[PDB]
This record gives sequence, structure tokens and C-alpha cells, in this order.
Amino acid sequence: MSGTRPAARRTNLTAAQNVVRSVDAEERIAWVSKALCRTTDPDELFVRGAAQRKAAVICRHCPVMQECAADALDNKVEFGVWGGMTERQRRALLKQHPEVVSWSDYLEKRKRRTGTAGLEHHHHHH
Repeated sequence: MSGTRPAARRTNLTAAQNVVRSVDAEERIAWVSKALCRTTDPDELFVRGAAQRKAAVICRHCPVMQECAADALDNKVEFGVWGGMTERQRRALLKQHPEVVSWSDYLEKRKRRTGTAGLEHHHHHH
């Protein structure tokens, strides 16, 4: 058995307010952080890149899924390399055979050619 809350453990509380001042015009700003790994933003570059050119404020990619799609102009694929070929056929064949150009080509034909194989009994009514 134990109590509903632990000790508050606040300590003698040093409450320090120290700041970096070797270059106090910049260092008083550069010392500020939200204590996360996130850094090297397009504005944050201006003291770090000594060339200090305006274009550094726009170094980031577009907010969209630009890579392997819009850079390629028209490679507008989704979830993987596929162009929306039928899921049951895609998933079965992808387990049997890696996603190389012969697999994707055959399934792009299968997307149109959905029917049964050319068996000896032939295609007809009952």
C-alpha cells in the first residue's frame, strides 16, 4: 500500500537566468530553443551561412509530395510504384515476384485484361 501522490521534490530551486554573450547581438537570440531536435530552418540559416543570400529563406521543398512524382513531372503514383492495378492480382503477384518493370507491365495489361485464361474449353455461354 502507498499514498495517492509522491513527494513534490521542488528542491532549494536555483532559478538561474544565464545567457551566452561572446557575440551578444546574435548569441542572445541563438541561445533560445524549445528543447527539441528541430533546427536549421530557412530563417535560422542567416547567421550560419556566411554568404547570407536572400534565397536561403526558400531552401525547403514544396509542401506537397514533390519527390519521385512532381520532380519527374508526371509520375503521379500512390502507395508504391503501381498505377492502380487490381488489388487481389497486384498483392498475389507482388509476393510471388519483385516490383521490377516486367511485373508492373504485366499488371498494367491485366488492369484492362481482367478475364480468365485461354483454356482448352474456350470462352462461351453455358
